Amino acid sequence: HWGYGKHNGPEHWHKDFPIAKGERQSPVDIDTHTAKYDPSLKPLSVSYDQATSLRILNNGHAFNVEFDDSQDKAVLKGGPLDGTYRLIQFHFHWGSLDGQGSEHTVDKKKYAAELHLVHWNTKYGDCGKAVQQPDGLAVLGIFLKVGSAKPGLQKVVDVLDSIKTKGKSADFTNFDPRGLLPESLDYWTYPGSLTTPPLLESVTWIVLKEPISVSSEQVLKFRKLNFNGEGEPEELMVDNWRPAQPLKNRQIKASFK
Ligand SMILES: N=Nc1ccc(S(N)(=O)=O)cc1
Ligand SMILES: [Zn+2]
Repeated sequence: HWGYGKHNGPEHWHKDFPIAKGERQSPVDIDTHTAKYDPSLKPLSVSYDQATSLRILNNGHAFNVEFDDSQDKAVLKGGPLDGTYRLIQFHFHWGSLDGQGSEHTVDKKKYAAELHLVHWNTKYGDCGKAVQQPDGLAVLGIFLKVGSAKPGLQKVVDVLDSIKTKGKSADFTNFDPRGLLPESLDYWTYPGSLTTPPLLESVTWIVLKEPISVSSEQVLKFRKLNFNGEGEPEELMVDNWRPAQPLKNRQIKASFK
């Protein structure tokens, strides 16, 4: 099945998922000179005060921190969004080296990693129904660069030894995702897709301009995870990013002048 290797990676995905060559695929390169400030964008509201984390899971492609989304507890509103989007999970994409790992790029610059906070539109009742709609999901993307440690990330980093291999999970309650945000909420936005199979074209992307800084030691611990299951030959979980896809008939809008 699909992955990030030579034999099952992004260049192969179109065979099982023909939408891979579609009209609104993600990620994309953000050309900062071509992105236009949009005054019609309303203020972006990240309301994570009552977020209730449950569990962390190695799914063989990345690790997901999962949230209780049975009520409006952690939500994203405003900006390009109509209505309320509920946080369901976050995960990261990262590289084998500090010079690659992000999915989105900014004037062709690749960051060391990218955080995706995944939200679904509550008008569709559940995330499974939402992902079948053009305005079903909103993903908040945050770049990671290597520098100073991110204190709010360390609790994630410390649990990774317990979920080394595919299918392993651990309790992960009382994690505050507000500790992963940068100071500024300036962003770019465009209509796109999931960046992994099934590549469904159901995502409003909101990509923050300001990266967060994480330490070399923090990212090195991401790179000790395994794509493989327990007892199987070790394949380090690195370079789990899809490269930039054609922008086609899309405009990237900026929230800032
Ligand atoms: N669980 N399905 C998915 C959710 C988010 C993404 S991404 N990478 O586009 O944020 C991919 C798949
Ligand atoms: Zn992602």
